[PDB]
Amino acid sequence: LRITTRKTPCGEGSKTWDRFQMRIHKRLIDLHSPSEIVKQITSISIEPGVEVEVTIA
Amino acid sequence: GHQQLYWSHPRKFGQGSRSCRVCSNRHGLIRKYGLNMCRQCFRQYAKDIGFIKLD
Amino acid sequence: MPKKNRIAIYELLFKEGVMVAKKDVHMPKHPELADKNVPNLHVMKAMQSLKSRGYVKEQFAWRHFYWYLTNEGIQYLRDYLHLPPEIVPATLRRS
Amino acid sequence: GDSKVSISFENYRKVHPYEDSDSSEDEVDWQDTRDDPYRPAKPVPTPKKGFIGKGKDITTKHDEVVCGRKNTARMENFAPEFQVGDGIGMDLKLSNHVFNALKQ
Amino acid sequence: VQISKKRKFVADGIFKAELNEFLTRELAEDGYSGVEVRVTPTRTEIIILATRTQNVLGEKGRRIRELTAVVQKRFGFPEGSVELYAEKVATRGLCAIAQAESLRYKLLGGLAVRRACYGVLRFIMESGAKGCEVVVSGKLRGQRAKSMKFVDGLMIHSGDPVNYYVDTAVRHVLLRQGVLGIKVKIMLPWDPTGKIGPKKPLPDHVSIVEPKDEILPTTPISEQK
RNA sequence: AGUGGAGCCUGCGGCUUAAUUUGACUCAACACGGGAAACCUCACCCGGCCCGGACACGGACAGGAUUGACAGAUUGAUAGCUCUUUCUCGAUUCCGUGGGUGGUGGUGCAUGGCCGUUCUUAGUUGGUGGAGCGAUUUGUCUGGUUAAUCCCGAUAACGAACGAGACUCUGGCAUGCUAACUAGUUACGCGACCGGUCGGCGUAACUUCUUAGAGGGACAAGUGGCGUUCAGCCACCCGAGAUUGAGCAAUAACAGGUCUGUGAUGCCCUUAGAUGUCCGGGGCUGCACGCGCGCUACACUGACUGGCUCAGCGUGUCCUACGCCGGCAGGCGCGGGUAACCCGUUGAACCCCAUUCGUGAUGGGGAUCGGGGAUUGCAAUUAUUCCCCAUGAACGAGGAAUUCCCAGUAAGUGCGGGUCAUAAGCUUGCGUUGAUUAAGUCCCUGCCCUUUGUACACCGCGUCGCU
Ligand SMILES: [Zn+2]
Repeated sequence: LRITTRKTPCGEGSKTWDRFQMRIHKRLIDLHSPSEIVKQITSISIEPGVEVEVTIA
Repeated sequence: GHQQLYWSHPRKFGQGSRSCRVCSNRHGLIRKYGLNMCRQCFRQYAKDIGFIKLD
Repeated sequence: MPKKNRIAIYELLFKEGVMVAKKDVHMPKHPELADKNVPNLHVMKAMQSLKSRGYVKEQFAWRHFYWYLTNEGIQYLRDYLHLPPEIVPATLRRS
Repeated sequence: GDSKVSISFENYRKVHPYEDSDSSEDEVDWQDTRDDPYRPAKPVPTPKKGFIGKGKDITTKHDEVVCGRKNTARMENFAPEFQVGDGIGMDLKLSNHVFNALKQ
Repeated sequence: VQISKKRKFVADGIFKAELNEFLTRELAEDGYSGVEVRVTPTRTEIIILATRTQNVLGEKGRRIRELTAVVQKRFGFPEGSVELYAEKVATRGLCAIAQAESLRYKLLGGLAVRRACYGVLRFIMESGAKGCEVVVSGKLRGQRAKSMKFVDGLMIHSGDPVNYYVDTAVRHVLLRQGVLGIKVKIMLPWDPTGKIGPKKPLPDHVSIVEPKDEILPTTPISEQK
């Protein structure tokens, strides 16, 4: 996610720009098991800043 | 003003229906990715939102 | 502003102690007062009428007024709606 | 003490099972309390008789210690280009012969 | 149908910005440090970091109730899904976000600028930092706006280290004459995080372990073990 | 390669205008204020609407304080805006005294923050020790060395810290590792066509191609010269690379820009025929003329047409595929995609082959102008755009002067994003094609740096007049 912006909040300077970036990494991990196991695996190792999406069938 | 004629102009099309969610100013708005933030209040909250000037 | 809106706003105030706005005069109505047809301009100004009376505190952040109830403001709604004192607001229920 | 290229004495360290012992982990917090020296004295109105107390513990008007602390506090209201130091953290009894020169 | 991942992560950081701004607005005079939002589908737990937790809790725990109900009513997500938890900072002096709001209150209380700046300065120098600086700018002693600068210890002004060692925190204080700006740059130390300091050292310091003094050869000895 | 010579766009001046808001004026303003403005924007002008005047005092008010209002008159306006019409509404108030709010209203020479500039430099500063009463000095150099006060070595100095460097992101390399039905190949089978082709179909592997994480790799490493034979400098082997491009950027500063980005802001001005809010219209774009970027060209190394054939950032709940009607612009239906799943194997342009045009202001080049068509929008009048005929003008390489650039560079060429209801001649990025010269200097200019002297001296403004 790349957003370029002017540094100057009035537009008087030497036309200097900030290239702000967000980097999003995506992971896909697949299992083949009944749905009660994936819940107890996911729910224990909860870590902030990393989030989990669970799709069933 | 009069009730029937105070907001009689529709406010869906035109940049006057779009204001920054921080400073309510409408010049220099970043609508990319749905920030809707002013370009001058963006440099204030860039570090807090999760933006890093890597390169 | 009519008194129907004045009573409709005051009913929500005591049971929770929290109430917000969007600072939009041309807003048609306030979303919290659902099925009441109370425009938010009347809400924000009639609520501001209690700011100068010392019953509430302002805390403004990003186009949204935020308010609390003073201990002296609790009794100001107990005689307008004539709420008898054995009922408590949202502050005194848990813990 | 502050060099980048540094030496490590790890091999000479003998025994360290519990490194985070609760002796060096003292929580030093004195700012928001009333124990910080960097706080106003809440000044008393000026006595008319010129002294406080009686007997041998009569604290007089100028009272060189008190007047020195007062002159330090009056230094704290100087020009922004002036540099003072840490004159309240260390007890600085500064006299008028010196303070008036610095004020000039 | 849900929000796209780009706008999912943009709108997540804006929620972390408005809440932080509001908590600063309210608890500027309470020692508020920061916000840690941990997202749990049952209830999202917002841990507030403050200096004195009894002030933000208040008597009986009444102040945080208004806060959690306001954030219930404002951000649209349903009630029974947010849990506020006020907690003390691991090191109050070392965190410059909580510290820079203390000097603002000290100036607002009527102190002379230089004395309170030395108070904050020596408190955070004794707190354990390798170096710190405070820059207060404005109309200090006149209609002419001079600048005041207190530097001691070390500082790293350039290089990736300036992203995770110094803790820049700018604040505005409102006096009778006008507005004074306060910058407090506290550099974090080494000794990896037992609640203090980042893990990796400064990307220049090399420390060399002295050798174990080995046995010099005297006689070829064959010992069966 | 241009610019300055033409045409056009845009910005700044002047000239007009009711207003043609506004700031910025060598580099360090002039396609800048994300400032490509139908309303809004909008500050400006011409006119209306409302209190959205909190709170305190006094007066009015229930035998009404009032609000809203159909029909007609007025009115651009189902503008009770006012009059007639008399219906509503139950203190939600009104009138003055106080002072609060709202200001894109004044001061960037009262300010914060941010940004720009000196400077993308080459410095800045302690501790201990030596000298001097002290100001002060050595350290911070004779010399050599480098992009670097970067380093060597002398040495009353020894050691440091900030800056530079290190760092972080990106690029070139891994047939070693990790593992892919939301990526790809091979094999087999199924076909389809004439042992070859299939982006045409499915399961076995598999990670070379594609992804993106760890680890590795490059250090003046090795060799030959130069060297105060130290520090390091030229040349060569091997290697993917003997090395790219950015981010961050010290001490000390500037009356540099911003109150017009903020519910940042001190003194304020105004506050009910308002400098507050909203609405209608206009204007910011108006044109004798001047000054800066930028875009098209001046034709043959070209233009037209047909055919051929390759990307990369990177958006998208609006992006769009496919089918049908239309000459285009467009319109209809049915789909997918909240996303390496769909648009898309992103059949992009320049370029490659063939035809025609052959030095002609020529078919080069399309400024100006008429007519029609479609879309977006309440509203295209000041042509918003896009499409089709027609009109075809200056311009034939540009005076003085001037800008930028060393290798996937300059130039040529198109794609994406920002602005966007409608939109790029701007700008931020991205690939594609791909050079010439030099690898050296103070000749211009600018900035340094060392030494020596060093804290506006003198000779060359008058005549007359009365009290
Ligand atoms: Zn934003």
